[PDB]
Amino acid sequence: NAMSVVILAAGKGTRMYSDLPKVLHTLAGKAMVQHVIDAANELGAAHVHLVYGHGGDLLKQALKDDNLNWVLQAEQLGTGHAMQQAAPFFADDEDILMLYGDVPLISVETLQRLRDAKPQGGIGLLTVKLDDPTGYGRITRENGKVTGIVEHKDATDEQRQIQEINTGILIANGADMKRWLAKLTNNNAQGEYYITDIIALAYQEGREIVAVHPQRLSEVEGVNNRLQLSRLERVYQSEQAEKLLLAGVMLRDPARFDLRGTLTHGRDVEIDTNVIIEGNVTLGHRVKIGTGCVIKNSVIGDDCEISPYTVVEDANLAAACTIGPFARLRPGAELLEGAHVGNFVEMKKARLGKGSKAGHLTYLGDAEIGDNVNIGAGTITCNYDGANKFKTIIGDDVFVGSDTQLVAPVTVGKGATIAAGTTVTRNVGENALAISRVPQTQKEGWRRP
Amino acid sequence: NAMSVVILAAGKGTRMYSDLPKVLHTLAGKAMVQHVIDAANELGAAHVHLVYGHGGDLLKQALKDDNLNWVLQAEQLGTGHAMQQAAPFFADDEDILMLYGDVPLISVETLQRLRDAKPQGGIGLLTVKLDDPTGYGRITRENGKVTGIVEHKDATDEQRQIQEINTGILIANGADMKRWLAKLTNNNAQGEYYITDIIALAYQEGREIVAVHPQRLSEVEGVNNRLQLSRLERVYQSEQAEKLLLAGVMLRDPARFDLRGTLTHGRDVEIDTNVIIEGNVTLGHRVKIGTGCVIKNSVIGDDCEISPYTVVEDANLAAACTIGPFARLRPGAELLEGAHVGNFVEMKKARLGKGSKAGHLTYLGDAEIGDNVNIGAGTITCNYDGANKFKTIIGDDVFVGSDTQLVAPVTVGKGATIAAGTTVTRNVGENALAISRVPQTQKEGWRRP
Amino acid sequence: NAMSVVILAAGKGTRMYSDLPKVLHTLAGKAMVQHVIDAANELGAAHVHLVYGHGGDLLKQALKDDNLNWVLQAEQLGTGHAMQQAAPFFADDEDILMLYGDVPLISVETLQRLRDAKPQGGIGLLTVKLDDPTGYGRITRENGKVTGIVEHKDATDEQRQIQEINTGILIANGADMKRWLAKLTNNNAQGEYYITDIIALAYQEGREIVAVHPQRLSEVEGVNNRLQLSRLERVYQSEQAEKLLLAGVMLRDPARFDLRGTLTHGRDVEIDTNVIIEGNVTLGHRVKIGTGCVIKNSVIGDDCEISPYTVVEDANLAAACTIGPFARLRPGAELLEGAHVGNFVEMKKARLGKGSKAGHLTYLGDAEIGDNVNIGAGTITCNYDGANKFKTIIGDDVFVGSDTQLVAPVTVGKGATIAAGTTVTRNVGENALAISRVPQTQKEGWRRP
Ligand SMILES: CCNC(=O)CCNC(=O)[C@H](O)C(C)(C)COP(=O)(O)OP(=O)(O)OC[C@H]1O[C@@H](n2cnc3c(N)ncnc32)[C@H](O)[C@@H]1OP(=O)(O)O
Ligand SMILES: CCNC(=O)CCNC(=O)[C@H](O)C(C)(C)COP(=O)(O)OP(=O)(O)OC[C@H]1O[C@@H](n2cnc3c(N)ncnc32)[C@H](O)[C@@H]1OP(=O)(O)O
Ligand SMILES: CCNC(=O)CCNC(=O)[C@H](O)C(C)(C)COP(=O)(O)OP(=O)(O)OC[C@H]1O[C@@H](n2cnc3c(N)ncnc32)[C@H](O)[C@@H]1OP(=O)(O)O
Ligand SMILES: CC(=O)N[C@H]1[C@@H](OP(=O)(O)OP(=O)(O)OC[C@H]2O[C@@H](n3ccc(=O)[nH]c3=O)[C@H](O)[C@@H]2O)O[C@H](CO)[C@@H](O)[C@@H]1O
Ligand SMILES: CC(=O)N[C@H]1[C@@H](OP(=O)(O)OP(=O)(O)OC[C@H]2O[C@@H](n3ccc(=O)[nH]c3=O)[C@H](O)[C@@H]2O)O[C@H](CO)[C@@H](O)[C@@H]1O
Ligand SMILES: CC(=O)N[C@H]1[C@@H](OP(=O)(O)OP(=O)(O)OC[C@H]2O[C@@H](n3ccc(=O)[nH]c3=O)[C@H](O)[C@@H]2O)O[C@H](CO)[C@@H](O)[C@@H]1O
Ligand SMILES: CC(=O)N[C@H]1[C@@H](OP(=O)(O)O)O[C@H](CO)[C@@H](O)[C@@H]1O
Ligand SMILES: CC(=O)N[C@H]1[C@@H](OP(=O)(O)O)O[C@H](CO)[C@@H](O)[C@@H]1O
Ligand SMILES: CC(=O)N[C@H]1[C@@H](OP(=O)(O)O)O[C@H](CO)[C@@H](O)[C@@H]1O
Ligand SMILES: [Co+2]
Repeated sequence: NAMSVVILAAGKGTRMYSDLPKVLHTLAGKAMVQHVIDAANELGAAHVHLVYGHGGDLLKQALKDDNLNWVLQAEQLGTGHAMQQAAPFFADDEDILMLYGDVPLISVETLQRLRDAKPQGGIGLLTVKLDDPTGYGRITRENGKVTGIVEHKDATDEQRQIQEINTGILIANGADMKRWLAKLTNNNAQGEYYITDIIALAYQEGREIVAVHPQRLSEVEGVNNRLQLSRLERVYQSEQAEKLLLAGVMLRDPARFDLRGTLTHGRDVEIDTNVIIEGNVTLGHRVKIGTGCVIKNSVIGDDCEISPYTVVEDANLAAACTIGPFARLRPGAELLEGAHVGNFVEMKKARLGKGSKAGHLTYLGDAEIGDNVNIGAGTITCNYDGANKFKTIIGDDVFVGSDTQLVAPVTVGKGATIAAGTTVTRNVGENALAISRVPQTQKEGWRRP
Repeated sequence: NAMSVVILAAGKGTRMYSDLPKVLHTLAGKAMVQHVIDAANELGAAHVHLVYGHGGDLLKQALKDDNLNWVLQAEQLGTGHAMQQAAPFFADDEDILMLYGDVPLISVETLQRLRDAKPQGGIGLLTVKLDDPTGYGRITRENGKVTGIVEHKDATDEQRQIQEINTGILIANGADMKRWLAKLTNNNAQGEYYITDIIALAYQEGREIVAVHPQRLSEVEGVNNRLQLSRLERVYQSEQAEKLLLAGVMLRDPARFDLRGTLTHGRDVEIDTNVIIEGNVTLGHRVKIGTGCVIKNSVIGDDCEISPYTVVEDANLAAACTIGPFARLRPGAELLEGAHVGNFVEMKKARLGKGSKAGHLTYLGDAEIGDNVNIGAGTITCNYDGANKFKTIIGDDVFVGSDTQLVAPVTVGKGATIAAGTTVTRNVGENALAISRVPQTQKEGWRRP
Repeated sequence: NAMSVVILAAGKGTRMYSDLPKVLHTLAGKAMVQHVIDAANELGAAHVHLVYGHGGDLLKQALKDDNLNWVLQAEQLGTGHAMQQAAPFFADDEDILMLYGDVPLISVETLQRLRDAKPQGGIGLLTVKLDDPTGYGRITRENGKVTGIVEHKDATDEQRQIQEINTGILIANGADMKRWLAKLTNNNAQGEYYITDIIALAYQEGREIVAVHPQRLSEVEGVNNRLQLSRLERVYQSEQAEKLLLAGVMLRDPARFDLRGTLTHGRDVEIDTNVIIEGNVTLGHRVKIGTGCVIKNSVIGDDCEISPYTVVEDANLAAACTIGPFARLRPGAELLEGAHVGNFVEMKKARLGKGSKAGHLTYLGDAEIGDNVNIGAGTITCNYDGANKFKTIIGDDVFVGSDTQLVAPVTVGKGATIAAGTTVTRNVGENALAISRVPQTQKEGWRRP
C-alpha cells in the first residue's frame, strides 16, 4: 500500500546548549534524526518529508537520503501548522505517517503494527499509559472509542486523570489529512495549531480512530537535553548487546560494550570489556578481542586475536593474525595470514606478509613487506621527505635488525639481511647483508658529569 | 547570623582494615572529612571544630583549612562526651552545627534548610524515615512536637516501631549547647554520653525542637567500611555526570565517567566512555575526548581532539590540537595552535610550536620546538647526562629525520634539516643539513645463523 | 560421612551457537562445569561422576580433576536415564549429590545445608519459590510433606499454580538411588526417564523427603544461551568485588572490576576502574593500580605503583616499584627494589636491578641489568639472530645512552657508559665509555624537496 512519512524537527532544542541542531546530536554513531529516517525507509516509506526551522545548512549537510523532501517551517506555530507545510506534498491515495525527529528508538515492528490497525478512511494512533501523564496530550474515549485528544494545558483537572497519552505518532490518508488540516484553528491554551485536533475532526466526520501501543516506553521517548540522550544511548546499546549475545557473540560485559555502526560476525567470537565497534566491522570465526579495543571500518579474518588496547581503523587482517597489545593500525593497514604486530607498533598504508612479524617500537608507513619477514624493534620507514611520501618494499625471508631506518623509496631483496642500527638509503641485493656501522670503540676510566 | 561547625571523627574505623584514619579515605579525589569541611565553609561556617581521637598526625597533614580548630577526644565516651570537648570553644551568641566526619554527601541546600527551621532558643534537627530504623536513634513526638530521641539500645520494642530516626545532624545556640552538655549523664544502655539527650533537655526547658528532612537518603549515609564508600562514590559520580549532561557536556556513558576535582568547560564538549578527570581541568569549546583518557590539572583549548588512551598531566594545549592515541603528556607539556602528537609519544617540560608534528615513537623532554617543525618517528631528546638535565632548542621550519637523537644542550637553526638516524651533538646552522651517517655497504650471499 | 557427586552435562547447548560444549564456556576465567566440579570437591566429594554426551574429547582435554569419573550417556533420554548410567558407580553406603553442569553459582554453604536436612534413608531436595514457576517441575506436598514432583508438561493447570519448583539438586543414599532408578518408566508427557520420579518412589516407600532453599536465586540458575551466561558473570563479579571491599581492598568502581582467578592481597591496596586480574595474583601492602590495568599470574611487592594501562603477565615486582603508564611486562619480567619502567616500554625474560630505570621507548628481552643502571629511551636489546636468542648483561652503575642497541650476547661492565646512538657488538670494560659515532657534519643552504 502507498505510504509516505513526515518528520517534524523545526522545534528549538534550547536545553541542549549546543551550536548544533538538536536532531543532529548523535546516538550510537548517527544523528538522532537519521535514526528516524532509517525507520521511515525501513518501513517502506516512498517519500520522507523533513520539516525544519533553522540550521538547515548543517541539516542538509548531515542528511543525504535520496527520498528526503525538505519542508521549511519558518515559525513554530504548532505541530499542526508544521504538518500544513508538508500537506501540499501528500499524495491523495497514499498513507501518511507522522514522526518526531527527536524520538530515535521508534521501532519498525510497532510502526508496522500501527499501519495495520489504521481503519480505512480513519486514523491509526499510537498511545501509551504513563504513571504520570503530566504534560502530554490526553486521549479521550466514548464507549471505548477514541474520539479526540486534549492537550495538558487545555485539559481540566478531571481530564488530566486520564493516563492514556498521545505519543505524537499517527497515520492517516493524505487526502483525509489535507481536509482536516485545512480546518485547524488556534483557539486554545497554547494558542497554536494542534495537529492533535484532526483526531476529533475525524471522529465527527464519522471516521474511526484506533489506538495501538508500543512494545516499550523507550520506543516513544523524546530527547530535549543531553541527559535524556545518554539514557536512550544505554537502551540502544543494551538492546544491541543483548541481540549479539543471543546471536552467539560472547560479550564479557554487555554494560561495557558499544556498537556504533554495523557488525557482521562468525561463530564463537569473544569480546572483552570496554570495546568499541565503529562503522562497518566484519569478524570472522573464533575472533578474540581484548579489553579496551577500538575497531572501525575493518575486516578481521578467522581465529584472529586482538590483544588489549589496540586501535584499528580501515584495516584488513587475514586469518590467524595477532596484534597488540598497544598496537595502532591506521587506514591502509593489511596483515596476511599469521602476521604478528607487537606492542607500540603503528601501521599506515602498509602490508605485512604471511607469518611476518613486527614485534615492537616500530612504524610501518607506505610499505609492502613480503612473507616470513622479521622486523626488529625500533625499525622505522622514512616515507616523507617533508613534501612527498615514498614507498618501501621488502621481499620475502628478510631479516631487519632493530633500530633500522629504511629511507624510501627503497627496495630490499628477498632473503636479504639488514644489520641492527642501519640506515638504508639504497636498494639491498637479494641474499645480501646491508650495513652502515661504525666499529665500537672504547675509552678507559671515563667519568660521567 | 553567626554560625560555627563541629565535626566529630574520633571514632575508630575498624571495619576499614586500614592503616589510614577512616575519614581520610578519599571519595571523588578528596578525603571524606574534607568533603564535610567544604560543606561547612560553603555554608558560611566561621569556625570549623574537628574532634579527633588518633592518627591526628596524618590528619593535620592531610587537612589544612585556615579555620580548622583541632579538638582532641582521648576517649570515645560517646558523641555527647565528644561535643563537650569542643563546647568550650562555642561562642555564646553563635549557632553551632554538628556534623559527622564519615557522612560526605551532606548538601549545603539541606544544611541551609536546617538552619532556617531552627527556632530561636530551640534546636534544628535533621531526621529521616527509614523502612528499617534498626540501630538508629528513634525520634519521639508529643502532639507532633519532637520531645526527644531514644537510642536503639535503650528503646523498647514498641518504640523501635518508630521509623523517624536521627541522622546525627543538628544545630543549636552555643550558650544553649553548653548549658545542656553540662547536664549529661551516662546512665543508659551504652553507658556513654549521648549528645542526643540534649533534645529532651531542650524540650523540658520549654525550648522547641523542629525537624527537617534531607533531599536524598544518600545525603546522610555514613561510611564504616570500603563497600559503603564505593557506594557513595557512585552516587557522587552519578550526580556529577548528571549535572554535566544537563549543563551541555555530552557524556557517551555517565556510568563510565569519573570526575575527581573541578571541571570548567565550553560548549559542545564531547567525552567518550572510561574517561577520568583529576584536579582542575579546563576544556574549551568543542573539545573531543576519546575513550579511556586521563586528564589531570590541564588546560585544553578550543576544538582540541584527544584520541583514545591518552594520559595528560599539568599540560597546556592551545586551540585545534590533536594528540594520541597512546600519547603521554607529563608536567610542562605545552602545545601551540594546531600542534599534533601521535601514538607512543611522550612530552615532559617540552613545547611544540604551531602546526608542529611529533607523530610517533618520540620522546621530547626539556625542549623548545618552533612552529612548522616536523619530528620524525624515533626522535629522542637526550636531556640527562646522569646528573644534570639539558635543554634542546629547535627553530622554526625544521625537519628532523626519524630515529634522530639530539644530545642537549643543543640548538638547531630555523629551516635546518637533520638526516635520519643522526646524532646531534653540536649546534646546526640555519637552512643547513646536519648528518652523521655511515655510507650503506653490502655483502653478497650472507647466510644468517 | 561418605559422599559422592554426579554432574549431568550430556544435554545439547543449541542456543549457544557454538562449536564448543556449552558447559565448557568460561565464566570468571574457568569453564562453567569446572565451577560445578570445584563446589563438588570443596564440599568434600569423594568421587565426581561426570555424565557427558558429545564433545567428550574437548571435555577430557579441558577438565583434569583426579577424582573425575567419566560416564557416557549416548542418548539424552532424560535426567533419570542419565542418572542410571552413573548409578552402577554409586557406593551403597555413600551419599549421592546430583548437580547440573550448567548451574555454576551453586554455593558450598547451601549444598552443605542440603546435606544436613537429608533424612536417614530419605532424600534432601533443594527447592525455590518463583513468581512464575512456568516450565519447571512442581513440588507437591501432603500435610506439609514433599510427596513428589510433577513436571510442567505433566502438571495440570491447577498444579501449575504451585510456585515451589524443583531446582534439580537433590541428595540421597547410593543404595536407595539404585533401587528407585531401576523402577523408572517413561510413561509421561516428555516420554523420557524423569529423575524426579524417585521423589514419589521414596515417599511411597515410607522414606521422607525434606526441602531446603538456597541463599539466592542466582545460585540455582542454569545457562542455555550466552545472555544468561553474561548475567551470571555479573553476579559472580559483583559478589567477588563486594568480598574484596569488605576485606579491605579499595575498588574505585566494583561494577568496573573483573577477577578471573585468585587474588592474594595486603592492606590498603587501591584499584582503579577497568582493571582485570587473571590467574594467580599476589598484591603486597599499599599497592596502587591505575585504571585499565591487566595483571596475570604475577607477584607485586609492597608500595608498588602501577600506572594506567599497563599489561603484566608472569612478572615479579619487588617493593616500591613503579611501572607505566603504557608498560608491557611479559613472562620472565623481574624488577628489583625501587625499579622504574616508563611508558612504551616492554620487558620479556629481563631483570631490572634495584633503583634501575627504563624510562621510555625501550625493549628489554633476555637480559640481566644490575642496580643503579639507567637505560635511556630508544634503547633496545637485540636478542634474536633469526634462529637463536642471546643474553644481554649490564653490570651496576651503568649509564646507557638513548637509542642504543646492544647486540647479544654482550656484557657491559659496572660503571661503564654507552654514548647515545651506539651499537654494542662487543663487551664493554668496567668504567669505560663505549661508542660508535660518526662526527656530526653540516651542509649549508640545504633545500628540502
Ligand atoms: C633481536 C634483534 N637483533 C638485531 O637487530 C641484531 C642484528 N645483527 C647484527 O646487526 C649483527 O652484528 C650482524 C648480522 C651484522 C653480524 O652477525 P654476528 O655478530 O653473529 O657475526 P660477526 O660479528 O662475526 O659478523 C661480521 C661480518 O659483518 C661485517 N661487519 C661487522 N661490523 C662491520 C662494520 N663496522 N663495517 C663493515 N662490515 C662489518 C664484516 O664484513 C664481517 O664479514 P665476514 O663474516 O666475511 O668477516
Ligand atoms: C618519514 C621520515 N623520513 C626521514 O627521517 C628521512 C630523512 N632523509 C634523509 O635522511 C636523506 O637521506 C637526506 C635528507 C640526507 C638526503 O635527501 P635525498 O635522499 O632525497 O638526496 P641524496 O641521497 O642525493 O642527498 C645527498 C647529499 O647528502 C649528503 N650525503 C648523503 N650520504 C652522506 C654521508 N654518508 N656523509 C656525508 N654527506 C652525505 C651529500 O653531501 C650530498 O650533497 P649534494 O646534494 O651536494 O651531493
Ligand atoms: C637523556 C639521554 N641522553 C643520552 O643518551 C646522551 C648520552 N651522551 C653522549 O652520548 C655524549 O655525547 C658523550 C657521553 C659521548 C660525551 O659527553 P659530553 O658531550 O658532556 O663530552 P664531550 O662531547 O666533550 O666528550 C668527548 C669525548 O668523547 C669522545 N668522542 C666524542 N665524539 C666521538 C667520535 N665520533 N669518535 C670517538 N670518540 C668520540 C672523545 O674521545 C672525547 O674524549 P676526551 O674527553 O679524552 O677528549
Ligand atoms: C499539539 C501536539 O501535537 N501535542 C502533542 C505533542 O506535544 P507538544 O506539541 O507540546 O510537543 P513538542 O513541542 O515537543 O513537539 C513535538 C515535535 O514537533 C516538533 N515541532 C513542534 C512545533 C512546531 O511548530 N514545529 C515542530 O516541528 C518538535 O521539534 C518536536 O520534534 O507531543 C506530545 C508527546 O511528545 C503529545 O502528548 C501531545 O499531545
Ligand atoms: C548517641 C548518639 O549520638 N546517637 C546517634 C548516633 O549513633 P552512634 O553514636 O551509635 O554512632 P557512632 O558511634 O557511629 O557515632 C557517630 C559519629 O560520631 C563519632 N564519635 C562517636 C563517639 C565518640 O566518642 N566520638 C566520636 O567522635 C564517630 O566517629 C562518627 O563519626 O548516630 C546515629 C546516626 O548515625 C543516630 O541515629 C543516633 O541517634
Ligand atoms: C525431568 C527433570 O529432571 N525435571 C527437572 C529438570 O527439567 P529438565 O529435564 O527439563 O531440564 P534439562 O533438560 O535442562 O536438564 C537439566 C540438566 O540435565 C542434563 N541432561 C538432561 C537430559 C539428559 O538426558 N541428560 C542430561 O545430562 C542437561 O544437560 C542439564 O544440565 O530441571 C528443572 C530445573 O532446571 C526442574 O525444575 C525439573 O523438574
Ligand atoms: C627486538 C627484536 O628484534 N625482537 C624479536 C624477538 O622478540 P621476542 O619478544 O623475544 O619474541 O623474537 C621475535 C620472534 O620470536 C621477533 O619477531 C622480534 O622482532
Ligand atoms: C616517521 C615519520 O617521519 N612520519 C611522518 C609521516 O607520517 P604519516 O603517518 O605518513 O602521516 O608524515 C607526517 C605528516 O603527514 C609527519 O608528521 C610524520 O613525522
Ligand atoms: C631519554 C632519557 O634518557 N631520559 C631520562 C630522563 O627522563 P626524564 O623524563 O626527564 O626524567 O631522566 C630519567 C631520570 O630522572 C632517566 O631514567 C631517563 O632515562
Ligand atoms: Co638509531
